[PDB]
Amino acid sequence: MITAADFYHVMTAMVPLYVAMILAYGSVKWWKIFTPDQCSGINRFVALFAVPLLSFHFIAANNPYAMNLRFLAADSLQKVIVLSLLFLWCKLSRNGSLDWTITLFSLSTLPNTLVMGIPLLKGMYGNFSGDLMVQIVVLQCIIWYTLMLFLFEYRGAKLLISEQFPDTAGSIVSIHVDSDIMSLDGRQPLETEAEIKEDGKLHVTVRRSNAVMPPTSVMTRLILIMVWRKLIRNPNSYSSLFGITWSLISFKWNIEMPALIAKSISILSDAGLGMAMFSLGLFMALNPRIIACGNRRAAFAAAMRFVVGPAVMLVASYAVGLRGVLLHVAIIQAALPQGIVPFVFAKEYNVHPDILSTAVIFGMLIALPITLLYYILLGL
Amino acid sequence: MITAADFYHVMTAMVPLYVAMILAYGSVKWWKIFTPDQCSGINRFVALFAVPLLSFHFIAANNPYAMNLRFLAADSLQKVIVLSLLFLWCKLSRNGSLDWTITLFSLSTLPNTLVMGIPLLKGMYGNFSGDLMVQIVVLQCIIWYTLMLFLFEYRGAKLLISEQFPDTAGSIVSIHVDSDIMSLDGRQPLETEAEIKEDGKLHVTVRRSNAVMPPTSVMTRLILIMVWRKLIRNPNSYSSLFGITWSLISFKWNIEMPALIAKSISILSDAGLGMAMFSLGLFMALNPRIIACGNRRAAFAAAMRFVVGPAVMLVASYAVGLRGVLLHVAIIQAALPQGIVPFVFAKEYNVHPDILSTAVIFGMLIALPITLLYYILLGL
Amino acid sequence: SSQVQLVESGGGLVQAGGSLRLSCAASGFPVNISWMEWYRQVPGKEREWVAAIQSTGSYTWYADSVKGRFTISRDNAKNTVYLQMNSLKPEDTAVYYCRVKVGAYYRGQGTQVTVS
Amino acid sequence: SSQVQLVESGGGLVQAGGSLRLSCAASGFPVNISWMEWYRQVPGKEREWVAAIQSTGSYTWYADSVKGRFTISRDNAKNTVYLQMNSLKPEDTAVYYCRVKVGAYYRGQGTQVTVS
Repeated sequence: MITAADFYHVMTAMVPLYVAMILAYGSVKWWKIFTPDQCSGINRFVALFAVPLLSFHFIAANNPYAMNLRFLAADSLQKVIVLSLLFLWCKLSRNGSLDWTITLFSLSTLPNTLVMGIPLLKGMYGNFSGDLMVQIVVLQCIIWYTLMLFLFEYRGAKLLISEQFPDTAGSIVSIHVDSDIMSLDGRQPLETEAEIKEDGKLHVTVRRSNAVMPPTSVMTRLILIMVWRKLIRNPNSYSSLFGITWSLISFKWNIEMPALIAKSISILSDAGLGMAMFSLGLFMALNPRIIACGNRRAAFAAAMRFVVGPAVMLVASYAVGLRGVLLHVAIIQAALPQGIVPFVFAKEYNVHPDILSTAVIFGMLIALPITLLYYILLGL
Repeated sequence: MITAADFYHVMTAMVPLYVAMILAYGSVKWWKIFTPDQCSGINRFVALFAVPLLSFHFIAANNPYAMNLRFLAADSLQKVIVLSLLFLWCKLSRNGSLDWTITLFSLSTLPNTLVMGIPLLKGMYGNFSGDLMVQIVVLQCIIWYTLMLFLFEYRGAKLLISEQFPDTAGSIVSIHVDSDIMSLDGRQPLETEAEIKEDGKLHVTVRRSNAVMPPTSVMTRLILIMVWRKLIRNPNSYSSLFGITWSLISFKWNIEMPALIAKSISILSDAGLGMAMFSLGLFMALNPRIIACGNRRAAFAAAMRFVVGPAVMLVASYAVGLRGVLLHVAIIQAALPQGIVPFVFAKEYNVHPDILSTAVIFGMLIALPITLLYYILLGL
Repeated sequence: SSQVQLVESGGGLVQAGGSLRLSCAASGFPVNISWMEWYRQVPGKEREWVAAIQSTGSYTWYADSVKGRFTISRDNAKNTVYLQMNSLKPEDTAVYYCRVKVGAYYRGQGTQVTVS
Repeated sequence: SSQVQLVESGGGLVQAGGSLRLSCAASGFPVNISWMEWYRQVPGKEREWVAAIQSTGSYTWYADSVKGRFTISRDNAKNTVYLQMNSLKPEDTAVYYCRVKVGAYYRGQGTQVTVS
């Protein structure tokens, strides 16, 4: 159990991550090295080059034929218990919305396992425990972050039709979107247009301007078009596509990647862990305050993450049948701080961009004294 | 000798470096990912954080009590034969200047050994040959790049006094420079002022404005003040100070650096090799042409480096007494392309900023077919 | 709802240098705001807009080539506007159809605009 | 060269509300360009400039507080300028010394500017 020898292995893994962040926060706030237009070029390098190449490195060295299917089915059961109690609020009550059910699912069930999670668990329980964290990253990239593009695109395509077709929208038979438009929130004018056919059935065409509900076979084609257009423009979907594809070929016929290719990838992916933390300290220096939303809600964004998160996974991991040390890994990976990728979605689409801003930043600062309190209490 | 097995070890070390550069050149020139004000924030991160931490990693793991003193005295003899034939031109002829003797010493004798030199030689001759290249980096950082601050500061402090005191400068007894001014080239107004004492001896004071030669005991205090002020504002002098200081303590009493400190440094210095090459491709996309100075001089900047460089070290390394394989290492480290640090000095002080621009960029592209031609001919 | 309907009339083959009278009889709507338009369509691309009988008749944005020559009526109780052309030039064989705004632009297709 | 020299004269303790006559007799120079100045120096910091007898007398930049009250002469053959004060205010106990320009500003120190 907890000797003082383990407390030094945990600090060797985590103190390097805060040193990279406070030199970035110091650089803009205290010593003014970077202009705010120069910070925008460092965040754009990390988001497009360093982090997509870091997750290719982890996914392509995973063995998909030896995954731990009992550990990995207790994490899929967490996000069904959560997402099914948010369906029973939106339907029995009158004050439930759809903006709040996207926020309360991402503040409960989506932690930061790629950057903080793999170094932390591997220093606490060994090298098997940092291989279980790669298998969770495979499921977040390929399943759970694609159900949250379906929810943001359905939320945007309903604020357009119900706003411009308030008394007529039951007769729309086809919706066509022009290829110049990617996202149909309010950024462009979005001149929509209807063609009345011979029966009285409308034929909607969304154009970009210059200077009841529709049937469920019509809304389901509008969304699949627009989910597709934002999924090929995303760097983190090629990192997941080619990572799983190489991993199925390598571990069946025992093919190693050659040394020209494995060093061409590793020259930029070694820059990935250190500048993912450097870029997160440039974010907290460009916000006006750290607690950005107010004290009433910052105490609510940190109680969904560190209390409701690891309590709905104690129920899910005991029903499947995990015991011993795998139960202790699974309750400590749920108390990690808030991930970064849900913070990118809430900034683009403006759905609480401040509650998800003070959960990434203020969650990193208080996450260690809270993941160390579970580890001294589980191994009691 | 040269089997096809060695040709694959050389390509494994160098093809990763060009992949990181052509994705940066492609990003601004072909696909427009980075604004020119966003490229300025990536070059400033590499110049202040990544590259000073990369050379601390190499210098602090050097053993200063087991240096190769015969190999390291044949490199100090190269830069005496070169620098003494540039003294006999400046003095016998009338068309020799001091602007040309700073350019012709840095285009002959200062290659790029930190970024390209240590991976290349270590893939060609083994692990001892990449340890000899660290000992040369120690001498460039601590000796030869400090004699070239003395020459730029003497060149600037002579274009001020001879221009404003053309008929009187033999009577100056003291020169004082105000602490607001760092470099006395033309950037600020530089109001100079003289105090006539009781004998007729002037007492010069350089102020910053709003809205014959002096005796050699006076010019030698003006320069040492101003060499000092640009040496404490430089990140690459703390990398060399603390690197050599730890290295003398570690290798005498056999003290290893602890694991908290060695991983706090290594989180940003792993980003150093890959983004030193990414930042050099952003430079070649912001210049208008690659061959920036014209074809008459670009053929002269590439003949001083790849012909006169390795021919004045064949003479220096045969007189000291190197033979065999150390003679082959020492003629292949002189044919490396132009270093980056002399390109920073020529841009600040404007002394041929284009001949040293088309030797860093166009030298990287043609340096492999030229260091591979020496290796197939030396091991013949 | 009653199957919201647009009907258009006034097409024909006439001689160059005459006058035509188009119509746009809207029916079966919610509260209709006046932004009713007309625009041309050749078989080629890059179409252009013609007239406007917008909010209260304060400004009627005409095209640059037909400035001060087209009379556009309005009758809010009848809910039908008229596009009266005058001195028909031969380059008027496009397709003219109205674009009434009830928040989203509705239109039809049915005209026979041609001239010799 | 002959040991280039500046001499200054005209200092004294006088009564407030009079007139004084300073001088700046330059000697032993190359070709002297006229940018000759005068400025004040209290024992405190943040000094300010007073007069100018610059290139050809087209514009003489005076201070904001002594506009149109100080007479400044010029004699290029004699190479000596005069600063004539009028209606001496009591806040004139600073140090006045000239700043002739031959490319680099030369000056001396020797005055006794004070007033009651």
